[PDB]
Formats: sequence, structure tokens, C-alpha cells
Amino acid sequence: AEVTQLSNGIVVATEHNPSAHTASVGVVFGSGAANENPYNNGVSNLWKNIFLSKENSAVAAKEGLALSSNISRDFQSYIVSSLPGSTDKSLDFLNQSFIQQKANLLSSSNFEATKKSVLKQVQDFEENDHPNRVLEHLHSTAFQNTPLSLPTRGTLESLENLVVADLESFANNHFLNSNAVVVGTGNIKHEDLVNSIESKNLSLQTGTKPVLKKKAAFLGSEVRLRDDTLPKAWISLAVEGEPVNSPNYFVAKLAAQIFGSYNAFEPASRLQGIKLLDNIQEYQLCDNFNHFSLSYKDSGLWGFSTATRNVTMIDDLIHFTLKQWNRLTISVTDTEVERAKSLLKLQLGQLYESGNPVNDANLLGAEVLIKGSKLSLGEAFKKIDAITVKDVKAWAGKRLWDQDIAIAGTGQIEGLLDYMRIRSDMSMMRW
Amino acid sequence: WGGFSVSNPTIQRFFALHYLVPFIIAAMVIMHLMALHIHGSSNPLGITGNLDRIP
Ligand code: HEM
Repeated sequence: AEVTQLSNGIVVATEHNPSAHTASVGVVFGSGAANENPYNNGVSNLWKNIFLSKENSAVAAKEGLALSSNISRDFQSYIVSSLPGSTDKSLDFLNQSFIQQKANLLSSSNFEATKKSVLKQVQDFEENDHPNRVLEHLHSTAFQNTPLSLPTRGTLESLENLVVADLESFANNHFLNSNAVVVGTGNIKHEDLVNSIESKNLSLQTGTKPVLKKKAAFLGSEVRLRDDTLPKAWISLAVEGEPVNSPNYFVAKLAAQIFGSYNAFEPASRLQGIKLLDNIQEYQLCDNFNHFSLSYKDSGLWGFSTATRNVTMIDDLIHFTLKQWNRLTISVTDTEVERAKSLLKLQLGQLYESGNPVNDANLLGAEVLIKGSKLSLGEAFKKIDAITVKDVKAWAGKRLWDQDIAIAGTGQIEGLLDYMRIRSDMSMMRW
Repeated sequence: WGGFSVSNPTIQRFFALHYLVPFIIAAMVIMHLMALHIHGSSNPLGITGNLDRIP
């Protein structure tokens, strides 16, 4: 039940778990949206979609195995789920239809059908979703002129201007062996440990990933798309988080989980909570919270996303959330910290140990590429109880106190005051 | 004019009224502000300003 890693050409990792019985084997490429230029955006999306359609049609018809994928910023988590006794076939298919050969896959007809399907999908995502749209806009506005602001889906202008050659060029400049691994989360033990290294079962295109000239940055900005047609409102604050592989990941995660989520239309959420939730609930101010502190290998983001219903009362919601963040960095009760520790413990336990093998496989791939070695949750629990009020005070004195913010929302934001009524009030002039 | 000559009542009344009136001006200008607030302030372009405004 212990994760094993090595380094033999291509990194192979394994998180054995005979609890579940859905074996999964796949790859986790250490590149994606962050590793590609603004002018050719949805190349990763197109890859994922051509796979997820035609290879799905092939695999289900031939054998029994359902293949998924995921792209967040720098992954292509082409996980291929299977039965416990059917991992060799899955690996053989993966190495015979993803790395090579790509001729039977990139026919002009299949590529064009997938291209139009991707266009339709991104279009109706733009026309329907809203919290995801404002989150993508928040990324695109926080990291202007940097290979991290471009979204994980892409723009129609960038989507339309690529046919075959750009796709193959990106394939040959990022589907290498140096920054590609194999993940076997499920209930396999060592068959994957030896079958990945075989006479020829190896990714093509030996070499290295082209290093980006600039990594990441930050700057305060706004991208609002004010349109009164939409019913509700949407906003998303942000403060620069802490990158992965740093002695600040868990303290930032706790500093985010203190305030916690909130759904105003649930009998089991209004009653519980801390000061801001009560002071909001006295009137009607907000309708959802999401304190998220996302982190990436270049830089991380500590955010605060809402989707309210009241339109005249945006300013008061923002003012209260800012005063609560100041309260976080000035003085915190010990019971608050203890409750946060317990909640974050259970949240990590649920997230990392969900029964679905695909989630565990993707997270293991992310960690093995970024951290260089898997961090078993035992050490996380051991090192999480040591987080103390002084440490959080110190961390918030750096990341939060008078630091530039970025917000970006679509809807009836118009009531929101522009910048100096949401920025120069993070200290309330009496600390 | 307080009589047939400029004398004590003349300047006395003039000074008392001078010391009184600016408070009436203050009342009138609080009315001025009240009347202003109903419909904002005009653009220099002489066109509708209801589109965007800053706090
Ligand atoms: C003590 C006297 C006065 C005070 C305190 C005062 C105050 C103000 C204030 C605060 C405004 C808002 C814009 C600005 O500050 O200029 C304003 C605007 C205005 N005032 Fe006055 N005012 C006074 C006298 C007058 C007088 C005597 C007139 C005209 C006879 C006048 C006509 C206006 C007009 C037309 C505006 C229009 C603003 C707009 O259209 O954009 N005011 N005044």
C-alpha cells in the first residue's frame, strides 16, 4: 500500500491499493496549457478530444476498457481505466495508439469532425457556464504576457488556425520521454513495474522539453464583461498563492479553509460557520462561497469566488470578506485553527482517497512530476498538526497584507466599485 | 435706513443682518446640494452619463 518510484529512462510510479478493484494505467505528461504559446491555444484540447472520441470507439468495440483524460495547466492525464486482470491489454493499446502510430488517428476527416465538435463545445461553454468562465478570466488577467494566463480550452480564433502540422509539431516538441511518466493506480503490484520497460514499449521522440524563456509573474488587473442580460452576478478575488514544492503549501491551504465554503440555500450550512457567514446571513448578501488556493509549479493562486443574487449589495459582501481576511492576518482564535486543521484533514482524506482510481492516478502524476517523489498522506498528517497560529500569522503577513489583487467576473457586476474600494481596504487603517 | 441719517441703528442693523445672512446661505446651499443629487452632474460632452460612473 506504499507508493514506489524509480528512474529508468521513463519514470514509473505505483500506488497499490487492493481496496478498490478498478485497475488503471496511463501516462501523465508534464506539459500542457502552460507549455504552449498564446497563438496556438487549443492544441491540447484538440489532442484530448481526438483521443477521447476515436480511441474510445476503438477500445470499447475491441476490448473492455473506458479511457478518460484531463488537462488542467500542464498535464495530459490520458488515464486508461481497466479491470484488475486486464492491464497488459490496456498498456499495449496505449503504446500502440497514442505515442505511435499517429497516422491511423489523424485522418483529415476525423480531425475535421473533432475540430467542429470542439468548436461547438467551447462555444456553448462560453455561452452557458459562468463560474468557470470567470475563473479562466481570472487566470488570463493575473498572468498577462506569460505562458500561464492562456486558458485550458482556447479561443475560437486560435482554434480555427491549425490543421495538422501545428498539432504534429507540438507532439514532437512535448511528447518526449524526459518529462513523461507512467502511472498505475489501481490494484496492480509489479506487472506494470516491469512491463513498461520492454523490448520496444517506449515513447518516441527522445530529447528534452524546450525550456520556456519566462516562467510566471503577477500584476493586479480587472477583466469584467458587464452585461445586464444575465440574471445573477459573478466575482472572483485573487491573491498570489504559494507554488508547489515550498514550505508554505499546507499553511496556505489552511489559511484558505478557515473561512470555508458556503451555500446559502442549505439548512445544514447557514447555522454553522464563522463570523462572516453570520454577519452575511443576518441580511441577504451572498449565495455561494469558494475559498480556493490553487498552486502550480511556477506560481499559485489564493482565490475567493462567489456568485451572488442580490445586485445592490455587492459592496457590502466585498467589504465584509476583506475585513475578515484582515482579521485572519491580525488575530485568530485557537479554536478556529483547530477546527480548520480537522476540516482540512478530512478534506484531504476524501480527495486523495476517493474510490475512483482516475483521480488518484492524476494526482500521483502531478506530484511525481512536480515534487519528484510522492508525499504519502501519513507525512502530511504528521506535518499538518504542527501548523500553529504564529506560522499562519507570519504567512498572512506576507501573502495577504497590502498585496495586489485581481478580479474578473461576467454578469451584472456594475455595482462593484472599480479598484480603490476593493484594494486599499485590506488593512482598515487600524491593525 | 433707520431714520433720517446714517447713525447707530443703521450700522447696527446692517452688521446684525450681515452676521445673520450667511447661515441662510448655508441653508440655501444645503438645498442646492439636495436639488443637485436628484440627477447627478452633467457631462462636459453634453451627453448621457448614466452609462458608466466611478465612485
Ligand atoms: C455656496 C454656493 C454654491 C455651492 C456650495 C455649490 C456647490 C455645488 C456643487 C458641490 C456642485 C457639484 C459639482 C461641483 O462641485 O461644481 C455644484 C454644481 C452646480 N452648481 Fe453649484 N454651488 C453653489 C452656487 C451655485 C450657483 C449660485 C449656481 C447657479 C446660479 C450654481 C449652479 C450649479 C450648477 C449648474 C451645477 C451643475 C453641475 C453639473 O451640471 O455638472 N451653483 N454646485
